[PDB]
Amino acid sequence: QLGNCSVAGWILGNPECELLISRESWSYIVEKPNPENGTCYPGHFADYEELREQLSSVSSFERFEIFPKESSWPNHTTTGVSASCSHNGESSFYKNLLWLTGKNGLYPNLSKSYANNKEKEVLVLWGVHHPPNIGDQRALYHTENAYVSVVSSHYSRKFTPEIAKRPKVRDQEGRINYYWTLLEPGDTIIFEANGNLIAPRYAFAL
Amino acid sequence: DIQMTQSPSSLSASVGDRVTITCRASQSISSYLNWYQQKPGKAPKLLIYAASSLQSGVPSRFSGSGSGTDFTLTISSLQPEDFATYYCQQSYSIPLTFGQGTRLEIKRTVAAPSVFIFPPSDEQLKSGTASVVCLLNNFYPREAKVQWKVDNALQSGNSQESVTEQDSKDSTYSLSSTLTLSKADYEKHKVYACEVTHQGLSSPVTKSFNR
Amino acid sequence: QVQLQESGPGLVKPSETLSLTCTVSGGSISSYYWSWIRQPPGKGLEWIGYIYYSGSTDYNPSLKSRVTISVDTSKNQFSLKLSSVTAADTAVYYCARRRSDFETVDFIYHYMDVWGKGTTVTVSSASTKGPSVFPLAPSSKSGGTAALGCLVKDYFPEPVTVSWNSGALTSGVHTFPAVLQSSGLYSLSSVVTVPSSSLGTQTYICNVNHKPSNTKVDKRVEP
Ligand SMILES: *[C@@H]1O[C@H](CO)[C@@H](O)[C@H](O)[C@H]1NC(C)=O
Ligand SMILES: *[C@@H]1O[C@H](CO)[C@@H](O)[C@H](O)[C@H]1NC(C)=O
Ligand SMILES: *[C@H]1O[C@H](CO)[C@@H](O)[C@H](O)[C@H]1NC(C)=O
Repeated sequence: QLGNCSVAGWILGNPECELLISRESWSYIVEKPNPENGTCYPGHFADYEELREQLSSVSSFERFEIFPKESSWPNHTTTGVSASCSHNGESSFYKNLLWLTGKNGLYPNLSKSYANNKEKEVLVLWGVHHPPNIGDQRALYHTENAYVSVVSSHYSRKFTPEIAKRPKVRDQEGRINYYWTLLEPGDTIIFEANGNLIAPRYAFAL
Repeated sequence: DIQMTQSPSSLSASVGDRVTITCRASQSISSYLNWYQQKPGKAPKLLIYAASSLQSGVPSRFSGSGSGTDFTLTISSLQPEDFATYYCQQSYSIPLTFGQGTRLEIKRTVAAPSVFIFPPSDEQLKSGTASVVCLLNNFYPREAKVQWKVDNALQSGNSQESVTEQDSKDSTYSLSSTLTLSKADYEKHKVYACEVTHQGLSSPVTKSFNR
Repeated sequence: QVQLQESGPGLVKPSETLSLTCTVSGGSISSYYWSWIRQPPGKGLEWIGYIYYSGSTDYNPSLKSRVTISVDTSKNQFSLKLSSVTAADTAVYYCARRRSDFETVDFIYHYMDVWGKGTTVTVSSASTKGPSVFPLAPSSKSGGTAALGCLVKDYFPEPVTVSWNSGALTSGVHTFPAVLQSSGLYSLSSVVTVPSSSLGTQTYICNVNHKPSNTKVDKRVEP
């Protein structure tokens, strides 16, 4: 049961999506015909339908912190929030993602990796920020030429995020594109970046 | 592309007063306006960024407000140090334009100048030119008349004056009047006088020397 | 902690090129915009352009053809070059840091927070000339106040710096704005009011510095 939230909203961590008792059981989810709370920050969720179908029928579920805020990101700023993902008249963000930006005027090249040791496959989501102007790009990630590299044994993307001013949606001209994969046991997923990576915080083992 | 217009061009306010100056953008810029304070001979100093955010190190008596096209810089309690030219600047787009500036002058009580005269020096006279300097020190207001007279004749076209910028502590002015003569013409005469008239002086003050 | 200092010649011949350098101390060129601003005498501020630490430039359209801003991470410096200079380019030139800042990523703004001291550049076909300094001696004067001074005369170009007693004496000192004489040379007077008693219990020496001619002369001022 998702109430006013979509699968996107529930699985990404929309603050207005307070479905947190989770569970391991339904076969079917639930949605409204036109859910109001999904991707609060505008952008494109890659393979949405495919996720909804693969997310139908879960026998065992749990939400765990794949990259914990306090220990995983020492060289970067993790406080990024938006007035588009607002919770109680107060700018917030996705609960299962982290908006990494610069700390002390730098964005150092990062390299993070998670080895699946849960016997079962873990659902990993992330994002890539596409700023509306080069100024925001420079202000946030301290480079003009960013790369985001998500690599596993069944998935391999080499992102080159581009500046584009898009029509204002939810008061924003910038976009965060949403991506996901299923990580099989024994496999290890490696994130590498120098900007624009909305990093995963919580994943899902099903 | 964005032109910036400040108002007023100049203003005089007293110590303790609340002074407000306005900046206007030709087209909207939202909150992308900065305020600067420039004191004479110093570089511009950042006061408020993002239209309303006070820069660290700046007194809290400075406040910025506004959005869109119309902005205001406010000094809650004017202090004599606050004598400066104030500029607005847009940070909205290239080519980063400044306002034309507002000159804030401090209004204070009338203060009569102290008058001094300095005959040319033998060192200078040896080179064959004579500067006679008259000093008016620490006066208010700025308006002052300084008339040279050599041998009881009133001079014209051979004196040039300079004035200091308003003092950061006592809000006073100081002026120099310099009479420039050839060594020849200087020795041809004897009595040199500086007559000063000012609001603070009930009757004009004359300082003189003979040589 | 971070400080900027403009360096370069004060005098530049017409049609030739103005070259200014800014030096960064207390911090590094890493991740900031580095800009040049100028101000003609009595004439408000004009933005020239900036350079981002990665090399990217943005210039004022009115100067785009003549201006080259460069950055040198190797030496904590960035430079300005302005080609084919005319009397309209006579101004005080400032280097400054333009930094990006934000309280939440939804609102990202810039501002120029760190400024150099400004360097004065005159475009003239005239030669530099050091000033001649002459004493303004006190006499039967005044209460108990005495005014003495120094006449800094016939120098080019601007500016001169004058201190009293190697900077120990500051209170009561007035150094007037220079005046441009018909000769094309500048002249200014520097005065100080001291207790009349001090005229014998103290020595007074004006220190005059004119950098464009490497002139550094003192003058004793006695009754
Ligand atoms: C932080 O950056 C340093 C740079 O040497 C690197 O060694 C370290 O692994 C980074 N910390 C992480 C991985 O969070
Ligand atoms: C969720 O939807 C409700 C109504 O449809 C809306 O008021 C709210 O702004 C949305 N969530 C966010 C991002 O604030
Ligand atoms: C969600 O439902 C409707 C939109 O269908 C909205 O008007 C209502 O205020 C919301 N209620 C909740 C659960 O926040």
